[PDB]
Amino acid sequence: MALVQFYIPQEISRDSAYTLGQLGLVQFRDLNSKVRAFQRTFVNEIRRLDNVERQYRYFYSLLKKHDIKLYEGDTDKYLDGSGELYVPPSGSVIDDYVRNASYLEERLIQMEDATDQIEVQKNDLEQYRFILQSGDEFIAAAIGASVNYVTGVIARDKVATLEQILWRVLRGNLFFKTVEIEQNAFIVFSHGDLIIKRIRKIAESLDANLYDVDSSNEGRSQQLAKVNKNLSDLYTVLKTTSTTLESELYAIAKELDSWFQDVTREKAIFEILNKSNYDTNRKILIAEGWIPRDELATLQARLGEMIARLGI
Amino acid sequence: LTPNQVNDELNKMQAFIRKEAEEKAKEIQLKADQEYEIEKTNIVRNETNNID
Amino acid sequence: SQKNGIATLLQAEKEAHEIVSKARKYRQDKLKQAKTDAAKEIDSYKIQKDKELKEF
Amino acid sequence: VEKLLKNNNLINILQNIEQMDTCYVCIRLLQELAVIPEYRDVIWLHEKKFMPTLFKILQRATDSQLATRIVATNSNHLGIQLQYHSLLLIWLLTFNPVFANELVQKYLSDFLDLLKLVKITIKEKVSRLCISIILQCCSTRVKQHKKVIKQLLLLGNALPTVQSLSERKYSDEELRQDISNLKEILENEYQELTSFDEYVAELDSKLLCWSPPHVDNGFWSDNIDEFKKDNYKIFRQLIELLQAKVRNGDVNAKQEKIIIQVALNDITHVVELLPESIDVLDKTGGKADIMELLNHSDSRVKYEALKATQAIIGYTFK
Repeated sequence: MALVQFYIPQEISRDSAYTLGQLGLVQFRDLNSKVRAFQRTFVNEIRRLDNVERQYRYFYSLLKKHDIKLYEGDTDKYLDGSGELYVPPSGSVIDDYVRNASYLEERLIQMEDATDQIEVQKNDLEQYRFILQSGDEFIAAAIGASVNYVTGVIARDKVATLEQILWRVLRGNLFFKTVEIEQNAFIVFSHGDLIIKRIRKIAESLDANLYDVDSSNEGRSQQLAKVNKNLSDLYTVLKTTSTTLESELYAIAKELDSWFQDVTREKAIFEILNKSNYDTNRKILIAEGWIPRDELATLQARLGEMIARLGI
Repeated sequence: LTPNQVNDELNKMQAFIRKEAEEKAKEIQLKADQEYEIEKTNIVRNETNNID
Repeated sequence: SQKNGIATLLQAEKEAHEIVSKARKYRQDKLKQAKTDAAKEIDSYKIQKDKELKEF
Repeated sequence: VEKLLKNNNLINILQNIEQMDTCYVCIRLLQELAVIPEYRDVIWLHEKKFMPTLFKILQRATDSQLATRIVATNSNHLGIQLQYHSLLLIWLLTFNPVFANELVQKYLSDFLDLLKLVKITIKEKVSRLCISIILQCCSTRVKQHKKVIKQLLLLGNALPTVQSLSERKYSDEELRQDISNLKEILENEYQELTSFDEYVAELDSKLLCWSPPHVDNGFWSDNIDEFKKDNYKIFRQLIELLQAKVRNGDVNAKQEKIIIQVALNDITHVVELLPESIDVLDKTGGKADIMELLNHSDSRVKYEALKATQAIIGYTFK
């Protein structure tokens, strides 16, 4: 049958024993935190407890990102339908369960950072596509650096008004101001090539994206052809990421839950054993008993008010 | 449970305790035989080369 | 026989420790012997060399 | 002893796994003999007769659960002894330097199994033995000790598995010692190879594999500078190799699959560090290759490929 483990103080030893008794538990022997090697204090268990809290953390990290809600379910027994299936009758193999969860956390962090890097780059280039298009076409000089244009997006035509007054007072009428309503507002100021920095200060201070060229893909002539090919690479690269995100969501949502319930039982196993010194001077008794295999289920369901179990 | 049953549990437990301690002590002294020979081999080789 | 048995088990773990320690002392000694019997092993090979000089 | 090993009736009696009683005693008879030095040499001669069976006993343990009290090779008192005795027999031949080099090289596939036992067991009789034997073979005194570690580590992925095992530890001092000692030795030997020798050596052989110091951020930062003499000739060699293997001989073909995932990783690290490497990808045509891997079958191909493209993209347009 399965070896079973109990812990208490010696105050309710008798009241616990009686109740243990009634569930067909056999060969109940009271022991101490020393005699069985597993149930002996080690620094090793203080680390092991930490490895389980790192798994717990990981579950939260993963659950947030996938957009799959918080899981509570809280089993450690085989009586329950999901408790039996998602928590194995055999004891813990700590090295393994950590090793499954560690890798996935790592692969997940790399993916997520990359997804974020792709998403901002794509949304900006698709936006400045149109802008550069307008400003170049408005030509035969703005495929070079002969005339200066300042393309830019602004989200208030009101603040643009304020900039026209400023520009005019201190920088004269060297601006030609054109505007189109976009999906933002496309503003354009057009200027000399030796006052370039002076207009920029003003633009910066009221917050606009007035740059002389708003994309860095430039390197084919005209600029817009490179920008369009880069944006074809961007668009599919986010998609591919999503496909990867999905594959990982299908494999591990159920698994996540099954680890979560496992871990509950492992936090319990280290406390039982006495995981550290605090635990020792709080629960001086650790007891031994044998529970038949079918019965093993109703036993871990039982949790007294101080008693927690591990079965093998 | 009762005095026959707790003593039957005792007999089993010390049987495992004692056995495990015997195996653990056996592996330490078995490695001891070996470590004596490898170390003796190395020390002897270095010196025989100086002598030679 | 409950608290007579607990006493036997606390003792058994102490004994388990001691059995292991006895082997742990033996291991350390066997290492010291390796150096001494290797030192004795070299003054028997130095006369094996001297033998074949005198023979020559 | 030498004669009995060669003779059929006795060796057959060890071979039987259909009667536990004969096999248990037999492994211990031999093992009691291996303890005595002279006998190891004779025993080693007959090695390819009992040795796969001793691994088979551990293999059955791995593949079966550890909650059975019915006499077997599991959790059961018999089981704990049975693995122990097979493991002591191995541990005994591995103490000879010569025998240890040979063992890793012949039994290589079986040798890795030892990592599996250390893990699945709760029992310190088994765990200690497994780690000790591996230590014995990686030792300085073993002939061509650099090779045995290199092959275990690179192919068999010894270093990640050891790291993970380090967390689990139980009683008996020599056990904690053996893990700590192993961790250290594996880490040191791989690392001490030059970063430039390592990359170049893979590049020529047309066999590329991951290992932890290989993918290290430091290794890459020193190595960027080295590649330049032709507008990053090493990097370019890598791009050309990757380009060839996708087209020729396909992708998601076993051999071809290894080189790819490694290459896409290796270029990602370079690409990120310095943005002058962006030009060599566009020039060669290798940029086009990366895009096709995105939709190519397997998690690793698309994964590695997505990470490779996203890096190139970032420097194209920030």
